[PDB]
Amino acid sequence: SHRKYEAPRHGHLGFLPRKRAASIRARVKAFPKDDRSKPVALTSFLGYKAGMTTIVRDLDRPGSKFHKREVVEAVTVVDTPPVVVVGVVGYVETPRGLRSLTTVWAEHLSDEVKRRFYKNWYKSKKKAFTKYSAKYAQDGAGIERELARIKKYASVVRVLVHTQIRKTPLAQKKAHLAEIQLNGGSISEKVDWAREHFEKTVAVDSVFEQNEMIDAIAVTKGHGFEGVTHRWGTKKLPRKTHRGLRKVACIGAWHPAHVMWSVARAGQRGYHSRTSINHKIYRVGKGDDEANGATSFDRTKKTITPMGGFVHYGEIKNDFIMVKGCIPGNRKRIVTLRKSLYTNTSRKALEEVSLKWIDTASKFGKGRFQTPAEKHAFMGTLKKDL
Amino acid sequence: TKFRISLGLPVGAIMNCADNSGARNLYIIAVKGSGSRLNRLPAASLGDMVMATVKKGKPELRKKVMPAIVVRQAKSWRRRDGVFLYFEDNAGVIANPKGEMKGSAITGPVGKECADLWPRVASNSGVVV
Amino acid sequence: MKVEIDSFSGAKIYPGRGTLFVRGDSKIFRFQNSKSASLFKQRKNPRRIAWTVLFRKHHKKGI
RNA sequence: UGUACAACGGGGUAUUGUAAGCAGUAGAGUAGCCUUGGUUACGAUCUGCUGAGAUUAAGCCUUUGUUGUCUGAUUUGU
RNA sequence: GCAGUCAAGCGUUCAUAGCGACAUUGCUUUUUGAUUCUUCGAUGUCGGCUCUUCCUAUCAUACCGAAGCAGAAUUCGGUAAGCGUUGGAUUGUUCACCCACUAAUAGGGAACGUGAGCUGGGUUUAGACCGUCGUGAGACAGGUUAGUUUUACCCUACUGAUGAAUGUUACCGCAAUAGUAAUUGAACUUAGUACGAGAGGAACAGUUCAUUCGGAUAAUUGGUUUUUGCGGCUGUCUGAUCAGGCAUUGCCGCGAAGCUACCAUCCGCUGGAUUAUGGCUGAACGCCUCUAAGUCAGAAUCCAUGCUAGAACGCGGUGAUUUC
RNA sequence: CUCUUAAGGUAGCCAAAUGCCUCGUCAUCUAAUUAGUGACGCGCAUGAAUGGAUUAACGAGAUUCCCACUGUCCCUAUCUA
RNA sequence: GUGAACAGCCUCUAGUUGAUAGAAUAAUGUAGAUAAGGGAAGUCGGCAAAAUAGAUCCGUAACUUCGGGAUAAGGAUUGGCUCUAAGGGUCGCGAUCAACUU
RNA sequence: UUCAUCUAGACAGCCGGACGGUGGCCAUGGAAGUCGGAAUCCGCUAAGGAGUGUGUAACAACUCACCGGCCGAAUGAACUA
Ligand SMILES: [K+]
Ligand SMILES: [K+]
Ligand SMILES: [K+]
Ligand SMILES: [Mg+2]
Ligand SMILES: [Mg+2]
Ligand SMILES: [Mg+2]
Ligand SMILES: [Mg+2]
Ligand SMILES: [Mg+2]
Ligand SMILES: [Mg+2]
Ligand SMILES: [Mg+2]
Ligand SMILES: [Mg+2]
Ligand SMILES: [Mg+2]
Ligand SMILES: [Mg+2]
Ligand SMILES: [Mg+2]
Ligand SMILES: [Mg+2]
Ligand SMILES: [Mg+2]
Ligand SMILES: [Mg+2]
Ligand SMILES: [Mg+2]
Ligand SMILES: [Mg+2]
Ligand SMILES: [Mg+2]
Ligand SMILES: [Mg+2]
Ligand SMILES: [Mg+2]
Ligand SMILES: [Mg+2]
Ligand SMILES: [Mg+2]
Ligand SMILES: [Mg+2]
Ligand SMILES: [Mg+2]
Ligand SMILES: [Mg+2]
Ligand SMILES: [Mg+2]
Ligand SMILES: [Mg+2]
Ligand SMILES: [Mg+2]
Ligand SMILES: [Mg+2]
Ligand SMILES: [Mg+2]
Ligand SMILES: [Mg+2]
Ligand SMILES: [Mg+2]
Ligand SMILES: [Mg+2]
Ligand SMILES: [Mg+2]
Ligand SMILES: [Mg+2]
Ligand SMILES: [Mg+2]
Ligand SMILES: [Mg+2]
Ligand SMILES: [Mg+2]
Ligand SMILES: [Mg+2]
Ligand SMILES: [Mg+2]
Ligand SMILES: [Mg+2]
Ligand SMILES: [Mg+2]
Repeated sequence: SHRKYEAPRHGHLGFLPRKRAASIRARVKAFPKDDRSKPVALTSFLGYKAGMTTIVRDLDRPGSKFHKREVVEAVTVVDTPPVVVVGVVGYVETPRGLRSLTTVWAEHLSDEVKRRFYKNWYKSKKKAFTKYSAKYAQDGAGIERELARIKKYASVVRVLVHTQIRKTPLAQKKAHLAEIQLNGGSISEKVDWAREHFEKTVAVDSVFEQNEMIDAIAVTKGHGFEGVTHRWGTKKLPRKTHRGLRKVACIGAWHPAHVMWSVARAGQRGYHSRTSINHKIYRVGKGDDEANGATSFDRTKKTITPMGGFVHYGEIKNDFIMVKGCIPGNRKRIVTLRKSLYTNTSRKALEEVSLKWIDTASKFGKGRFQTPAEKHAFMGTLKKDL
Repeated sequence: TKFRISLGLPVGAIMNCADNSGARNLYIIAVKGSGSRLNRLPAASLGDMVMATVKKGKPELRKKVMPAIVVRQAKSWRRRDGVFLYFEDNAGVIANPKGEMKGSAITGPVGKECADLWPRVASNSGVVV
Repeated sequence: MKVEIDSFSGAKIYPGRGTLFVRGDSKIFRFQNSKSASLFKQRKNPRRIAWTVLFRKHHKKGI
């Protein structure tokens, strides 16, 4: 008989299976549609989630109860040092989909990216790309032949880039290598851009700008095996329930005489690939710019790094992307920031945000001070120093 | 007309009557504008219009359903300027379905969101947040 | 943006931090954190709580 | 055999809330003593040194310091 | 229970806007019967809770046709199951009834779904009371009170998790197939406008929010405390002090980290093809006709975009491939 | 006045752990009450040691309401062994 | 020792240190806890839990078989320290001795 | 299948007319072939109905039946399965 009281199902069947992602770096499964009139540019970027903080800004939203008023907003900081271009892949269209025709690599690959090709780097003889780099012996005839093939074919061009983890506080030391689609016309010009940028760095400001809507693609934080109550949000069973209450009472009707795929079951929670869209960039800050965390309203000469450092991450010393709100993945995780797949004109996008103040109080507690100078000014002289 | 406020007054909550209508408290029996979800209690927040009964107060006010407006919450809610705030108690005022107050004065402070939402409450208010 | 003052401890409250309590008499109290909020709710005297600016002013600390 | 890693140590951050010890013409008083205008003993507590002391990565940040570590086993061929 | 046909009449006049007698044709198996085919070496007997899915005879939402459609409200009907369809008082209850919110509080199925999922209030052993009946033992589809709810470690299914074999190993990818998701309201404005004598009183576009749901996330706020981190306190023990033990985490305040909450914050895409329907041209049928050929637009529909998984017997590109 | 087999339900009590109809009717309690309580009583089928009515105190008995209280719930979260 | 106490908690004498262990810290459990705002809306039903709690002082209703109800209900206080007062024995007002309770 | 129309021009379309007496009488508040009531009057007739309807307070006026012109051979109705 019927359910006797209607209620929406628990969870989204489109995010199935709730299994562990096959990689710690979530795949970009779609790049922006290519507009072959614009200049050649990366469609995405690689960064590392540093942490969260809060900003204050005046809201520019006519008709709102908070128009021209100050609002406090959570922001996520993504450490984004320049990525190194080390390769270029050509993709030909086939009746079976896109197929990589060939890949041309840079002549010199740094140990950062060479470590990606090894499970035991320290005891290896580090032979990776040693025979390939000889293809640049005298004139690079083989390299130019492969690039000519990419131009003659390969309706889609993607560059191979890798992060510079040595510039992050992470202990990993093994770089993240990814394909980023080159948008901007003239497949020939895409290949020329890739070849010229071989062994060269691309900074995050050449890809993203202030107020832009971007998408964050990352593997969520892992939580291991989870019961249905927190994995799917099902109702806790009553206290009187024998055999436990963090369960789904009826996992199926008599017929079909099978548990169905749509029934909440205990299993892995977290560590899933997610692609969350429409996160507005609030800052495109630069590592070389001391007073990274300053605004035109604050002027306090401070970097984005909170007092004591980003908890479990470290200090931001590179270029960084501050997006509004939160993004999937935990701190220290590699994230991919990609340009929006559509042209959003909604007055939520297209809003020009100007930060008034960025919180740099310690996130290791109820941080009361923005700067060590401010802590000294409030507390006066202490016994050890100050 | 008002941003989301943390719901602090589920059905069955008794708040103090802040007006001078002769009611001493309001017993929430319903919340206007509330949605539906299995097992979920309708819950009021500051500025909400509720259906209530007077449990203690004038007998001509008791034993009947009447509209009321929550003017103090006591459950912490976050304003858009980042301020988490709360009152010392939960309090509402008796009104008609149009938002006009039955009484003519408010005792205690009134939430700014409720004051913006209901002008008659604002007109009869004293301190606003 | 404006920095408020903790009504119990005197600490600077930056936007979003702590809580705001509206007493029945319409008096507004600002707390930078749950520690000062809890001491206030416990009715402790800031002049007796030794790390507060009120205690330090009363005991001539820092000047 | 290194912008290497680790164990400690240092610094930052953070939590608590002012350590032990010493001292005081502080202390409700009580008891003694005599140069009866002060002394001795006891005394919760108070005050100062002292936002001190303690703890702080175990899934915090950092490190020009100290000490140490860095070739064991198995398997894989178109 | 639901739906047709005819059309005497109702509907001021008018059978068919909406209804509809006398008749009559059906469908359904969410009623109750009828039967006794299966089960009596046992298929766990009410209801509820929980949860998934399906049906459409659609309550709401989308788009429409009709009206005894001026507006508003409403009624009849079409495509439509994409999406939602509630909080409570009484009762074991299904049912019922009322309060109230709501866009709406539609009807159903899945062994009258669901007891090795619960619960056990009822029913349905044994105790007991009553009333009626009985000479009595006892009876009552009458009332009342108390009354053990057992087992999964197997197989499959489901959820997640490894994994031999493809020369080895490594990295970057493709995408068959499978899944898929957003939802609904309000306020402002349009506008006191269209419409209307008046009373009343819209809608498209725009704006700001909210509901229900979903996916994350922890800057902030709140919760959590074996950080047994700091402090406080009792009782006792270590001769006193200092510093500690024990009190099954002794208790209290605070408490970082981590986890976490519509109790917190963020985010939730745009193209095509269609349905009903309204049309174009246009014969059939020298006229007419949205239809027959051809064709335009068009729904919360569908398929894509997008999002998740990646075939462990689908595929590609690329690095290095063992001196002894 | 009778007749069935003697009498013909008195005092009380009640939709009561006894009332089918029945969720009786009225009042009250609630926003709303098949619950509770107070009434009513041609009471299917109440009733006098098959004891009737009432009763202070008592009760791991059955039941309703209220104050306090709370994770029973809204709506779950976290910690220890 | 605390305490009214053969209660609970700690200790002396005596006895024991025996329960298969090691490593991790997923879900679901069993046992023990906490929780913003609301406060029984959950449920057959407040089941479970919470709240209360010792002692001193104040105050205590209906009803009643006059015995109770009664710890009704409802209030306040409680540590530590330094003091004050009162409460005894024996010997011949004095001398001396002595223990706790208020 | 049956009944009809039809080169002595069938149905459709287009075009032209569609009268005189007579705006007939009766009246309708106002009817003028037609809200309307009886007769569907005679003549000229190819045809023209006191009109077929519309329109207008009525009108003025249209419009159709009807008749002609064109057209060229098929057409209409009721039934059966
Ligand atoms: K049987
Ligand atoms: K926390
Ligand atoms: K101790
Ligand atoms: Mg349903
Ligand atoms: Mg969640
Ligand atoms: Mg049980
Ligand atoms: Mg923090
Ligand atoms: Mg429920
Ligand atoms: Mg906290
Ligand atoms: Mg037979
Ligand atoms: Mg058998
Ligand atoms: Mg069996
Ligand atoms: Mg079975
Ligand atoms: Mg249908
Ligand atoms: Mg069944
Ligand atoms: Mg079963
Ligand atoms: Mg069972
Ligand atoms: Mg059952
Ligand atoms: Mg039972
Ligand atoms: Mg029995
Ligand atoms: Mg008998
Ligand atoms: Mg604790
Ligand atoms: Mg011991
Ligand atoms: Mg201890
Ligand atoms: Mg046409
Ligand atoms: Mg066609
Ligand atoms: Mg595969
Ligand atoms: Mg009688
Ligand atoms: Mg009776
Ligand atoms: Mg009664
Ligand atoms: Mg009740
Ligand atoms: Mg007798
Ligand atoms: Mg009897
Ligand atoms: Mg007894
Ligand atoms: Mg004693
Ligand atoms: Mg609580
Ligand atoms: Mg509380
Ligand atoms: Mg309460
Ligand atoms: Mg209830
Ligand atoms: Mg209920
Ligand atoms: Mg009940
Ligand atoms: Mg209990
Ligand atoms: Mg008492
Ligand atoms: Mg009593």
